[PDB]
Amino acid sequence: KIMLNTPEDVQALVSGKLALRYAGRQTEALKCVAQASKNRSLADFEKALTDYRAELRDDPIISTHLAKLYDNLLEQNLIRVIEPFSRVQIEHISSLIKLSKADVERKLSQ
Amino acid sequence: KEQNGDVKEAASILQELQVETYGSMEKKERVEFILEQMRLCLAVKDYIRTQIISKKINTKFFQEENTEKLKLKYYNLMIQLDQHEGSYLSICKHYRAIYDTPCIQAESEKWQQALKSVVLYVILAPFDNEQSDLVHRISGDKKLEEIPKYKDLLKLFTTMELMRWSTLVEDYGMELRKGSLESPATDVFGSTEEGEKRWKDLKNRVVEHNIRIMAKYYTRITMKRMAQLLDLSVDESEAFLSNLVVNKTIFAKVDRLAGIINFQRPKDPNNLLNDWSQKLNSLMSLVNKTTHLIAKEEMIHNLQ
Repeated sequence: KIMLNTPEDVQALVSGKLALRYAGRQTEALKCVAQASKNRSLADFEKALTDYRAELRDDPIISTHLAKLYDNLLEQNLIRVIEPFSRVQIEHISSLIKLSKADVERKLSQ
Repeated sequence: KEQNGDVKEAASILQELQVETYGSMEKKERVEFILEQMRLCLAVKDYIRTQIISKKINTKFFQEENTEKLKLKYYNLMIQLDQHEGSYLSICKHYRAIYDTPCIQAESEKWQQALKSVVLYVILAPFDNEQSDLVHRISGDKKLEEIPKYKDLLKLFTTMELMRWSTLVEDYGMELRKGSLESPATDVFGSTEEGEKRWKDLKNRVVEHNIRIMAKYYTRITMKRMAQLLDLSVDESEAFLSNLVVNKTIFAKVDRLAGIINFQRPKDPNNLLNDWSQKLNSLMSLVNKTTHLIAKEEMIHNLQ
């Protein structure tokens, strides 16, 4: 349901009292995933990949789907900030996202 | 229950109101009972309940078969909370309808409220179409030129010379000071934050609008120089560019090397663009060359 990009229903299904007794350390990571998605934030999603990789290390094969969600929000970032810019500094435009130019250069050039 | 302090029954009365407004035909009592919708809603302050109710409020109502003389006071009581809960476009269609409020009542205080708010909605008119034609809906009033802010309307009209807003500082300041006309400027600054949002949004709106005016011209005012003439930082000019990328600056040229921008100089297809320029230039030279040729050839006939 977050792969169809509705974090409000994620808030709704952590808001219903039936499945809320089954909340735990698993779904807090999902609340940070949905939180970074509803923020449209990228480094915060990397913090969800940082603190919760100890429940995202036991994450299934759908980690690739989560990574494609991350990279797709990265794609929307790239087609957001580059799109007005004919020619721009790489650190002026990565200073927005405060990330290194290495992986960004690899994904862009890819 | 209003003086009881118990506004828990607001959901009860407004939930029963939907039932008590559908299923019958009431012209008179329905307008009297529609004030209950926003009556307790100031105590409730619920945006989603306002979304439930101007929606079911103004569904079918224009003017006729409905007087209490005090209709228009309730019209003022309708979309004021939609300016509270919405932002700026909500009064664009609202204060454009208070022009008959002088026609109904004494016009002396309509200078102060009606002819004050007669300019703000076309300030907040969107830049695409409604700004262009809706300024003629206020143009033509002889009471328009009697306003001192008429010249501020004309400064917002078109072809804006990049002007200093410190000149607007004394205009808005004495526009707060004088009670001769447009007295609710202190009501514009009525809420602690809202008038500040109108003000930063106002300076913002004109400082984007004039960029859209000089953006018509290809004359290249070279925005690093412009940020120096504006006496403002280039970082909030990057914020201005964040308002431009959502304001669709998407056809433009920026520089990694310089900071000078270009709003033109596309890829320029010669089968499209220089095609088009060569077409209308050549053809207009030919046929404009054609007309006064034979016309002056008829003018020399009369000298004989």
